[PDB]
Amino acid sequence: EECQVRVGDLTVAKTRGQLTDAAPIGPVTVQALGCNARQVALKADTDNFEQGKFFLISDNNRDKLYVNIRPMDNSAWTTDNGVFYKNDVGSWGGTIGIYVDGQQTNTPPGNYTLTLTGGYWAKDNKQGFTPSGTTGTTKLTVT
Amino acid sequence: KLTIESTPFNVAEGKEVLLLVHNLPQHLFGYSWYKGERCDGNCQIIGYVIGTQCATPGPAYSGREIIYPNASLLIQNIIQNDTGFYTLHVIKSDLVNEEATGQFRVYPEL
Ligand SMILES: *SCC1=CC(C)(C)N(O)C1(C)C
Ligand SMILES: *SCC1=CC(C)(C)N(O)C1(C)C
Ligand SMILES: *SCC1=CC(C)(C)N(O)C1(C)C
Repeated sequence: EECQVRVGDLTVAKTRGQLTDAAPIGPVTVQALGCNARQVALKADTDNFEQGKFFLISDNNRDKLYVNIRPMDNSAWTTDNGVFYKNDVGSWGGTIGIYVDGQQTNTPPGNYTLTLTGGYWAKDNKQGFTPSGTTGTTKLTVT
Repeated sequence: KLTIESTPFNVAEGKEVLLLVHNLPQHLFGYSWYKGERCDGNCQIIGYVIGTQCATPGPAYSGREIIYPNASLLIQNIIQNDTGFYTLHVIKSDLVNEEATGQFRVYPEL
């Protein structure tokens, strides 16, 4: 038994310009098993997470964009440029969405893969995160 | 519009109540029942993904909540604290997660 967060994969066709400040581009129904006294947190895979920051990358690995995973107005989560987590204790069951940090102005997109893994978080700032559960690979495709 | 009805409306302590859902939309991704009058996240009762029948309990899940593919929720062993409003969130693969709220009352017997 551990804090297992089920993050689902999602591929959607959208532009970087549709991301106007806070635009929930796809509602992911995520539920966390356990964590009665632990904080639930979302962390991106090491291929999408560097220096304690999460971002999406293109095929040419030149265009790097940072995206914050926030709740679809379901609860209050602590925003971090690397690991997103809620201060409120207890399990969680709602919908999360990918929000862009600052309007991108629809910079020429293509294919971006961002692997987000759910799990729990320990204390704060120290980056004591552990991905337990399911990992959700979100694919950003322009069409 | 999505309509939630409670049958019976006047439930007795020690019985079950069936929250029937009427006018269910299409493109169902998953049903989510919450305890309140809005779509929260910390006060979720239960989530049910029809596609894979993947049901996940929430913080407000007592274990008396029985969810059906028609989004209806049957709660057994109804207590006095059950008296109130319940809200359903219809997660659809089209962003429109149509929300609806229903309510029922509980009374003691003998
Ligand atoms: S919605 C308030 C609430 C929170 C939690 C501690 C999960 N609960 O059992 C209730 C439903 C009272
Ligand atoms: S139960 C959730 C689930 C299982 C599996 C068949 C692997 N899936 O694709 C989803 C994520 C729907
Ligand atoms: S319950 C309110 C709500 C939230 C969100 C998921 C953004 N929605 O589409 C609605 C308006 C149903």
